[PDB]
Amino acid sequence: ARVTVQDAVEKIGNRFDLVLVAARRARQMQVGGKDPLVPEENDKTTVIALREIEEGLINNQILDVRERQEQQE
Amino acid sequence: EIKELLKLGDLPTSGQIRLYDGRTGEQFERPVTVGYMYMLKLNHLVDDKM
Amino acid sequence: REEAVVWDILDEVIREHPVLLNRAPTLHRLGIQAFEPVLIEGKAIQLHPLV
Amino acid sequence: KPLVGTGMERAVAVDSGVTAVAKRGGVVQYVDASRIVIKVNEDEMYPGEAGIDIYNLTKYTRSNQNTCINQMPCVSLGEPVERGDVLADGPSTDLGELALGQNMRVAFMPWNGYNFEDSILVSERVVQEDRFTTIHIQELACVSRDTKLGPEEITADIPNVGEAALSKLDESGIVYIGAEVTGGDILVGKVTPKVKDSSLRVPNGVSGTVIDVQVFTRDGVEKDKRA
Amino acid sequence: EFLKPRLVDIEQVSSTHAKVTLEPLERGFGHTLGNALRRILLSSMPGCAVTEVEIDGVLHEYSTKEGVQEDILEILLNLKGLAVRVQGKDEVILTLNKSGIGPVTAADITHDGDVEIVKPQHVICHLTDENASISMRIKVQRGRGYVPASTRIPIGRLLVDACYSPVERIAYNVEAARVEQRTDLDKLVIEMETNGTIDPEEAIRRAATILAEQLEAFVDL
Amino acid sequence: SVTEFLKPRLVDIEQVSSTHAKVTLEPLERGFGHTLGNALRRILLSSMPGCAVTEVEIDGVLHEYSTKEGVQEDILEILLNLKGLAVRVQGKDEVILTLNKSGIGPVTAADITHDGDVEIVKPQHVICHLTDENASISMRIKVQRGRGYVPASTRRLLVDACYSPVERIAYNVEAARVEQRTDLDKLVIEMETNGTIDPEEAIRRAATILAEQLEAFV
Amino acid sequence: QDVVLGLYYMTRDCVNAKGEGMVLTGPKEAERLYRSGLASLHARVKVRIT
Repeated sequence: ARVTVQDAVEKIGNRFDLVLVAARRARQMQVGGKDPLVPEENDKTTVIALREIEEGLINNQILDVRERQEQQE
Repeated sequence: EIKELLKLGDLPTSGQIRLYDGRTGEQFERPVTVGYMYMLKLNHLVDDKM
Repeated sequence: REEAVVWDILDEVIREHPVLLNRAPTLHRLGIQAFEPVLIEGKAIQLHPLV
Repeated sequence: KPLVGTGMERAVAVDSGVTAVAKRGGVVQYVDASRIVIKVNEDEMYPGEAGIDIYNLTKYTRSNQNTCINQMPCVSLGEPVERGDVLADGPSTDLGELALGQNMRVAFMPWNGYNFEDSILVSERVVQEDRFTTIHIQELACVSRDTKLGPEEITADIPNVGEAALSKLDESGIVYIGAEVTGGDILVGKVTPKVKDSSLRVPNGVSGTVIDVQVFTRDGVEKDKRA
Repeated sequence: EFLKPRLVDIEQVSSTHAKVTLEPLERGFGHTLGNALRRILLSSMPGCAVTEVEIDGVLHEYSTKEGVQEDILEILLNLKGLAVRVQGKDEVILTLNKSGIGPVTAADITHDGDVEIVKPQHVICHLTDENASISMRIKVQRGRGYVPASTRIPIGRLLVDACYSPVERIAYNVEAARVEQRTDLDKLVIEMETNGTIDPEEAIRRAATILAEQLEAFVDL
Repeated sequence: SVTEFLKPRLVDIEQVSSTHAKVTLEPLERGFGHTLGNALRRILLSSMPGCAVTEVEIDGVLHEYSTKEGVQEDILEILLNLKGLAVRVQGKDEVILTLNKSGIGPVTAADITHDGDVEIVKPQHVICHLTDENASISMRIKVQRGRGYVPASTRRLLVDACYSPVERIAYNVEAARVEQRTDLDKLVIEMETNGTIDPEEAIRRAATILAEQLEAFV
Repeated sequence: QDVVLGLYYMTRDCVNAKGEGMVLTGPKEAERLYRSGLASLHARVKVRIT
């Protein structure tokens, strides 16, 4: 259940870092592991990734810190 | 001549008969042009296309 | 065979997957857009009128 | 029978010879879907070599846009006819008048936006009266060549197929006339000798019912029981 | 406190169709129950359309039998134009056997008990020969709405379209009732058309039954 | 299978807080969503047993286009505000009330005399404004029971009595599918009332009326 | 084309019909009047909006 991606662009104004950040996170949530931090509505990880964008808790920085820490572990 | 042929029939002269929806079941305003058109089917059928 | 279970699977796999719609003489960039499908009986694409 | 005609349907329906044009007038003795027998009036008819006439109607057969071309009798039994007139109605002809589509009750009002750009809306009454119902005829072909490692057999023995796929065939592998065929079943069992199935099936997504089977064979080969 | 109507009048104004009358009704109920009953009486009624006909000398539906003038397809449409009444069964088989030169109407069908023909003078087809006899067996079953043969789908059993509808033409006109020491009483006049298979009292009663069940869907009785 | 129709049961009532109502029904037979929508719409619209304001006189005004000082508003405007007034009444048919008050401030519905039977449902609603220390307001409001929307010309300053508690009634029809089912209908009742009754009970009252009107049949 | 025709028909002012010259507290009862038939679709009326 998602119609517009306007607020996602309001949180990341570049609109192309939107695509890369959402795609990187949704790939890391698709095939295995690293569970979504939002309740889902029986919808695919595309809408889940954009929804977690519009909750603000996903950008390039969170992926940087988490991938770096998974490298450190 | 069309007005005369209509006057032979029971239909009004302007040909605009009042009609009624099936959903609302009430009268449309501004009575409408109905009639009998000769129509044709063309050979662009959908299961040929799809 | 198109059995009883496959249609529910199809309604699973559509629900949030866009498609591209495209009139063939593509003049400008509104010649191609994206839409979320909703399954309709019949054999012809229903399309939102304003677009 | 088109309502608002032009008066030009008569000459079209006469000269485009899809109908049964009476070469001589008279009285119709025998009417059939197959044929019409014409007893000629006496003054219209030669003393020597006299006889009568018989018009063979052209039955259900393939068109050239894969539509239906067929004739149907329009004259009742025991009836005066005039020389140079129709005797049977063909495709889109009625009583000697060219009737392409149908007259229908029609209305001009915007109805819920279903008629948005140019969209003609049709009530279910029209399809219930079966009056845009039309007939298509497809000519499915299958050939039996001869290449290396053997000829192309027309048997029914087909590897790895269901018996329901076999059940709409004869003992030989050609479908019976009258089978309500479905999209994907086998009409003719064609095998490639190696051995592998490449038999003729229905083009995918159409219904149909077989009306006729033509079979041709090059000279030098025996024929099976259905041929 | 509203005044409930009763089935005040049934008038068989013709052999095909009849008018019924609803009286008395209050303001607003006129178009309400008029549109409601019209839409139900067109939508879903019982019916006795023809479904499957097995003509003996026929392989497939596009052949032409020797001795009948029309196509077999036009014979199938003329069978579609048939009207028949049953009472107690959901399906039945009929029988037609006739030869000789003459029209072939439904009055020559074997007239078995609960099977009833209401338009006997309707023509099926004509013949041309002394000795060429059509012979068909007709399955007639109950049903509702429209069932084309592509949906629900022997080599002799032909399939025709299902035309489950007892009616074609339904109308309703509201007007005032009697004085009766209270004005604004609305006289509902329903003018329907019937081929002759469903009695109009039975029709309006089944319509009320269906719409009452659809209100039963959430409110209690 | 000729008597059977797919009886729906209400899948959810997405009700919003007080009087906004979105009631859904599925699955329905081909066509019946519109007849249920039209039946419930016309019955809730024109015939609901309810009560409203009928006629109000001003003790110092004998004309519609007039004014009393100390009031920011006009008497036509307070006719609008009294049409907005919402009252449930005991089974007595009519009773007169009033608005006798001398005081600076907005005049609310709670500052009406309570008068036993009559229960005002919205005390937060404000009728008119008074501002002067000696401008007194006094009028005679007369409620009545009835079953429709009665305008002025169909009938002291008159009030059109919106007896039906509903304020907006509307319905859309979308497609809803069951297993192999081609085209089955779905009723979506979106509806607002005045808050004198909860909306689902109003739906059941309308259905009860039409149920009696069919109880005469079968 | 169609929806603009419907809107242009929906906002215009005929000089007189049913409901011309009364007052209404809200657009909800305006829709309730038009679905009733106890008024015009369109008549110059003083209402309250917000």
